[PDB]
Amino acid sequence: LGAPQNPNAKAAGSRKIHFNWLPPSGKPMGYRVKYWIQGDSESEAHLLDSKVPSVELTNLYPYCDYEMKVCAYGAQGEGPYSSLVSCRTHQEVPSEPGRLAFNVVSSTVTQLSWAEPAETNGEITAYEVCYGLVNDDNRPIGPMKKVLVDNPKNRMLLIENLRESQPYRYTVKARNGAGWGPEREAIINLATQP
Amino acid sequence: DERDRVQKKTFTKWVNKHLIKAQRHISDLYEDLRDGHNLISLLEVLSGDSLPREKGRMRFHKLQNVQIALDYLRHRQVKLVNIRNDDIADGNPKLTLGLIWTIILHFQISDIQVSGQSEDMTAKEKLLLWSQRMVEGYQGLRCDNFTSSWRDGRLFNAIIHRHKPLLIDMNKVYRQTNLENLDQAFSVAERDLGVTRLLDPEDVDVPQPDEKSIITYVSSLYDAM
Repeated sequence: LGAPQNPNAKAAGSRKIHFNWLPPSGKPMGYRVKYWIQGDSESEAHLLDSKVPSVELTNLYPYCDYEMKVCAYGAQGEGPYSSLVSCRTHQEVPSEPGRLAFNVVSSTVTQLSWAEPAETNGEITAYEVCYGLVNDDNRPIGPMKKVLVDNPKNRMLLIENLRESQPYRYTVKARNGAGWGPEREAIINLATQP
Repeated sequence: DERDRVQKKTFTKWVNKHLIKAQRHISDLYEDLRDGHNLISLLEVLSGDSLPREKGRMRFHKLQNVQIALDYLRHRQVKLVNIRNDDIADGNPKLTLGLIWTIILHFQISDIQVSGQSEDMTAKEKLLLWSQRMVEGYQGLRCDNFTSSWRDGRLFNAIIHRHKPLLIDMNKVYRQTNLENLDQAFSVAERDLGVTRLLDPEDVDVPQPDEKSIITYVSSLYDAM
């Protein structure tokens, strides 16, 4: 019942990683792989029955640390578990930002406020706000006015000098190392608003 | 924005004060609350009651964690408008600030009681009446709003001196700067009245000081009297 030395594991996609290791010597009919999130229990891990010295893990959380280990069972049974490997999955496009909440100041001035994306998938580096004129059918009138937020820390944005009683479209997107993400959009007319 | 930061500061120092019994402390209001564990501690202390806590780390866990805090407020008849579990657990600052204000309004501005009440007035008006009534006999002093009235800090030194004249020399606060009035009042209120320095003078000596931050400090000034 030899132990499988020299394993190396890397990422293969944004939601899957690849575990390989050099075979031992003895009587392994099939393999078993223990794998869990770095910071989680040892016994509470996911186990995946393999017959070949290689696996492709799935439903892994992007930008999350993983630990794993593989044993070998056969004509005698399970042997020793290999050296513990540690792999972190790739980043991914963040989700839509939080609810678009306004704070009405004047008929031409507002205070835009959103929450950080539901699932970050990495570290959000920046956001983007775009606003502009619109009709009743969500069909913009003219170009959007995209304003790159400076740092991801601030979710507050002030907006002044606007047409009164005119509906506006606002959009917010999230950028993380993997790139941009789906947007959150709100149509708001400061007249109807409190 | 920079306009908002002063209120963010004041709420943070307020929450921290009541926290320390629960030996945790906030460094940033918009992040350290998202998990709800700090929120529940604030309610566990401000009422004495014992509230439950999930211990998971999934979004569902913090979402279910914070809903417990909101429900103890809902069950206590407190009116929460436009605030969702989806709102706080990700830290939408305005709605986080909004919640913390609600808590301050419920727990520290409800049992306001002054002579000559009309039992219709809001909590604010009562404290605004209480403010006016204390500074009643002082000269050249009116307290008409929780904004531009307190800029000089003269109102602060009166509310103190009315209580305890052994600590304020009123003639001096009339002549010296708005800062000197603010700082001396704040130090006096801490060393001798046991109130916490929720406001820094620099934040107050501006044209339109944050009303909400003012109301919070005068509320902290009423507990001690």
